[PDB]
Amino acid sequence: SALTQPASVSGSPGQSITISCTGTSSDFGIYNSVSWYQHHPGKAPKLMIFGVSNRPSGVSNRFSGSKSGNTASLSISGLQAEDEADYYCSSFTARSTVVFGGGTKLTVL
Amino acid sequence: EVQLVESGGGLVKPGGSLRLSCAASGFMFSSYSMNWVRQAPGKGLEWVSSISRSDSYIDYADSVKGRFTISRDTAMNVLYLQMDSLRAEDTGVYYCARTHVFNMFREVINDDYYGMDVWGQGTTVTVS
Amino acid sequence: GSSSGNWHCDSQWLGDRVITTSTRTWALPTYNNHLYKQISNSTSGGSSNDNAYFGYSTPWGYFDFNRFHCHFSPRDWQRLINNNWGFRPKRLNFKLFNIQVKEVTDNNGVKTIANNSTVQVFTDSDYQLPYVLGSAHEGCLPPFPADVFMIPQYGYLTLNDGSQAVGRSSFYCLEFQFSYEFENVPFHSSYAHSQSLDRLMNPLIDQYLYYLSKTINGSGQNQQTLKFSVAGPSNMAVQGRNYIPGPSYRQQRVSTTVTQNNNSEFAWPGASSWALNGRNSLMNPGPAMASHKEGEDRFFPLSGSLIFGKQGTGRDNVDADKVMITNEEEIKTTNPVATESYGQVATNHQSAQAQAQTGWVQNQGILPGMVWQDRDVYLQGPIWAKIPHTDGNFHPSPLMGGFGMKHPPPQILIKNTPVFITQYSTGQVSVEIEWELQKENSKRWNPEIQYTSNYYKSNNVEFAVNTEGVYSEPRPIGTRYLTRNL
Amino acid sequence: STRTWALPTYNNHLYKQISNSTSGGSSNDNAYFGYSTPWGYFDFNRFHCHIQVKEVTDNNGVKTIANNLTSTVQVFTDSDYQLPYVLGSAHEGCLPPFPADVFMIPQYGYLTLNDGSQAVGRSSFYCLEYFPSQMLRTGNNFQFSYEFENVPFHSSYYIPGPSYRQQRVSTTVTQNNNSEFAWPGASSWALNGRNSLMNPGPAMASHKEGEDRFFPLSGSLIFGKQGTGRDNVDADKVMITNEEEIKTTNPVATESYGQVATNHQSAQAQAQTGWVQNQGILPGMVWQDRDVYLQGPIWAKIPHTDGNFHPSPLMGGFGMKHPPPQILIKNTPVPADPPTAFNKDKLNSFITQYSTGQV
Amino acid sequence: YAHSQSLDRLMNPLIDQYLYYLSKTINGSGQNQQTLKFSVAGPSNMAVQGRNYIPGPSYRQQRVSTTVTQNNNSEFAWPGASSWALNGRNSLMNPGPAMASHKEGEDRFFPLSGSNEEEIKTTNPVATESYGQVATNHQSAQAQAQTGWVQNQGILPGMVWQDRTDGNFHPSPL
Repeated sequence: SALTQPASVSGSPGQSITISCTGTSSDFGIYNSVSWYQHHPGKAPKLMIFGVSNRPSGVSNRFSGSKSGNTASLSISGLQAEDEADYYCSSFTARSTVVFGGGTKLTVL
Repeated sequence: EVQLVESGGGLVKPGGSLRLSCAASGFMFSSYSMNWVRQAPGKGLEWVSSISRSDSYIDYADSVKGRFTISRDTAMNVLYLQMDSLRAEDTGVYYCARTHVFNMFREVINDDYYGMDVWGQGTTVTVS
Repeated sequence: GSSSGNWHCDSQWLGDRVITTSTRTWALPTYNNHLYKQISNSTSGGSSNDNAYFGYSTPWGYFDFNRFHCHFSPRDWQRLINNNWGFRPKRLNFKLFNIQVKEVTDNNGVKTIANNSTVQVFTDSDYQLPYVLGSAHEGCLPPFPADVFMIPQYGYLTLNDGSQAVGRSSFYCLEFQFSYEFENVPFHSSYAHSQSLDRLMNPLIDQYLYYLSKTINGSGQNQQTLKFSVAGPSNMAVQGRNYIPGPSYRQQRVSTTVTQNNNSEFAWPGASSWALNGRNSLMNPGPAMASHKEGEDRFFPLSGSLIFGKQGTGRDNVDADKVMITNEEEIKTTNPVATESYGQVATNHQSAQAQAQTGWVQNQGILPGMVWQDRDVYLQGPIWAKIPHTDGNFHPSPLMGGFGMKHPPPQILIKNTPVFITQYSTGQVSVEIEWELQKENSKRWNPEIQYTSNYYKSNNVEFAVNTEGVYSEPRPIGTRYLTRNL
Repeated sequence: STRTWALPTYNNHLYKQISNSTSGGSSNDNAYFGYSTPWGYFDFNRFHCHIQVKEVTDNNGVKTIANNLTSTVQVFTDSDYQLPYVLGSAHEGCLPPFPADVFMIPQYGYLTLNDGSQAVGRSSFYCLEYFPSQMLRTGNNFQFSYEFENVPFHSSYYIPGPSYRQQRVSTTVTQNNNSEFAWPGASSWALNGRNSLMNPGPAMASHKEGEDRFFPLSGSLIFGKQGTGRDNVDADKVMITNEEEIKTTNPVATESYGQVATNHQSAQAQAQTGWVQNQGILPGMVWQDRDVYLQGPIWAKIPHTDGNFHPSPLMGGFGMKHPPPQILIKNTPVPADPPTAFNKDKLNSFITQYSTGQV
Repeated sequence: YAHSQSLDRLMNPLIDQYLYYLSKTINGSGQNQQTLKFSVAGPSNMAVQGRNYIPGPSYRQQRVSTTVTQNNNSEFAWPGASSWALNGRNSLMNPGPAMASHKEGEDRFFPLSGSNEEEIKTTNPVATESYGQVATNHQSAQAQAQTGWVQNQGILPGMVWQDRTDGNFHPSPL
């Protein structure tokens, strides 16, 4: 809740995909935190993006992100069958809680 | 190789109480924040509670506040979530994550939040 | 009854040079009860022809300081790798003193230790003995000065046929301070190139060279054409480059998340090897090559990386978290990845009836214009190894790291003079090495990466003793932090 | 040699980050991260190659050029080789071949480490302003000398040298296959997961004796004719050099190095052989390096590493560990009128200005 | 002279190395048994020990047995031989890089064009044998780990070997 993110997105292999979640008031992306997670069903969720667009050591270059105004978006390029998972965005909040979006299941065709 | 393994998930009637433990291995367990998140059946991830590096600051999601108690023994690295007065909404899969900070030596008091770094596969807690 | 030496351990930092003294206490048993004994695989059962060996075991022990951490405390190492672009030994001073010879008697059923003799010690500076200091064996001086250590046995392998010997095998019967001068060797590089080999171009300006952009106009029949374009910032893969990455011999890719690995025993069958005289020998560590592509850091080459054990690690079939797997991430810029192919080559001649076919290059030798970085050295890893004496060699620097030398520090052999009588000895050993440094003159604006001990809260202090008095080194430490242009 | 040069003002006196994301992102092989500087550089690196200040004002609708006497021009050499060295990539912007030509001085920018368009922590940012430089007004001059380190004579005149096979393209289009094999077919060396074309590659003969219509796909220096377009020019618009001079001691770039037996013959098996597509150095190989041309680059810098083999560059010329230094130059910014009240922000309004002179 | 040691046996037989290798990739027969287990490279298993130097380059030859019945009944004298082609003219590879003629124990096999050299077998690969193996593909749950043969290998850093214009490498003639 508190972060509106589309129910599901889909794309053919090779095509770029933009998943985008929006938020309300000020606390959306307070400090630098808008963070994107990759959750495969039944396995540990992974932190795809930490910060507005910085991405950690483990993550592949294909994943990227940006935040324009009130909207942050995860951009997946060079799509593959291994990129099929659930994708969540999160932002630290002013009371020192984290808030996850509903999440988008990306089904590659 | 950093691993966090959740344990203690099970089946407990509503109103009962369950204790969940997270066994940390491979890293210094007392240098990191640690916190629990929850995925209800057929829903996205949700956050439960947190505990700081020196245990000074304990936080709670609005919904579970007062019904849960998070604490870490620290003699042997482990994490504990005491679930009391369970409801039907507390069904889910509980994960144990650690907020990741590259440098533990702060240079400034307000540090931009970087998000969770290591996660467990999670255990299933079921109420009937 | 009067001391023969003092206790010197400390490190002087004088300008561009470092003088690191280290002193330890040693204990020398009596090996082989004063005998020389043939050994071979057949005594051990000799099941495999790859492991078949022949050689002798001698009573002598040898002092081996060949690992870095013997000479550097973790602070001196941090101080070394952060502030310097290179180092290399200059002089070697060695002293042996405070000899103590004990005799053990069994009176009734209890043992008594009382004073007694002489101690035989000499160095081989003519290199007439087999040189065992280069194999990264154990028995070296303890990393931590308060540890008392045991001296390793000395034995040497010679030419074999299976277990049996041959007429060309040799038998060597090996029957206090000195100084040494290291021969001139290149400064070990301890920096990470900021730039990759392929990006050395100027991003703002085109090349004047042309490449072939289009071989056909469009879909259809008889559409052949030749079109050319200018190689420039828009397409950088096609530019002409003066230099190309170093050689590669591919390694199998193992993943540290075990469920991604194939469910079969491919540990020995899968692995890269070099056959010699009919004995398949694993390729370890192999040429210097990066460990993984960016983001693939979970993968590691099967045989292609130095693996060090954590303090207390068992000897056989230890898990993955009991071992510390180093990785050559720093040298990825100029070297191919160990788990990936070196490129592609054309396998045939195209024509009207045949498509242009290419194929992978699994191994690639030296070609003119290649550049590469050598393998890193660690706090734990070796310092030197003796270059084999041969008619030829290429880039003799050893594959496990360190400084390859044609005249390394000599072997130092020691044993207790026979009298038999149960006997052993102990004493003090001080070894001094002078190092030379190369300062970083870089004008880089933004801050370097440095090796830092994370401010942490934990039960124990890294690189220090625990409650039972066991010194421990938490992680392998690389030498490459500062940067330099390619 | 002497030329007359013109120096503009780059980036409005700014250092600017440049990644492919500004250029659209391209694909992984083409990804680059780097910075672009206001400084320009002199490049005489090509064979055939061998102070005044103006301001611009728009008054009414017309522009008027007028001498600015008090302006200064900053120029230094990097003789410590502490900057990235781009003079070895054979870029345009050299002194012109014909002495009556006046040329524009190129912009200096440098690429650093990058994953995709993003920068890792090992990335460097060099501020050229942090180098001491000599500031020249219209009457001052600048000069220095250089001494080439000892390098082998370029040659104009056991087993054959190494080979890395190249694909064979024919200038008669009917002979060539009716498919797009320009990128898939080409030989390449991959580094850190970025496939990069092999160009020109090792020095190898261009074609077998007697066939002059076949050229290796990425194995030769192809020069454009005077006034050749930038994209998708035809075949006769480019000058393709051929290496056939070295066919004596070097393998053919379109041919295999030879054969190697692939199995053990016996009464149960016929002797088999196979083709050697690429061959590294062996003991006893002798080879010629690539020729230099009137248009070709004179030198290139040996990347500083722990190892190299036969460092002489693959595009020809003299590989050197200390090549001639880079000479960087810029117009010292003279701001427009500042406000009458202090504003901590840096001044973003500068007088339009450029400078010219001789080399 | 001729070496009294071999390139792979330079180790001390009596001591363990502090380096580890990957001994066991599965617990046992079954399904989903993947695991990683490491061992100490030591006197027991010498083949897997880490080594600072590796044998010289090799360009393979055909193996002709001096007992004529062993040889295949066909004309492999010219087609079989390994050669280097220059300017479109195939030239036989003779004598070739310095390499041992045969493994220890086989005196009836000689490399076709490679002529015995057995003295240099310590640091030099055998002329009629592959230089080694190399992994062809990645492994995953779907694909097995594969290894291809190496028929020729040029110079690499760290190679040592015994012997028998613009540039040359180790000019000592063949």
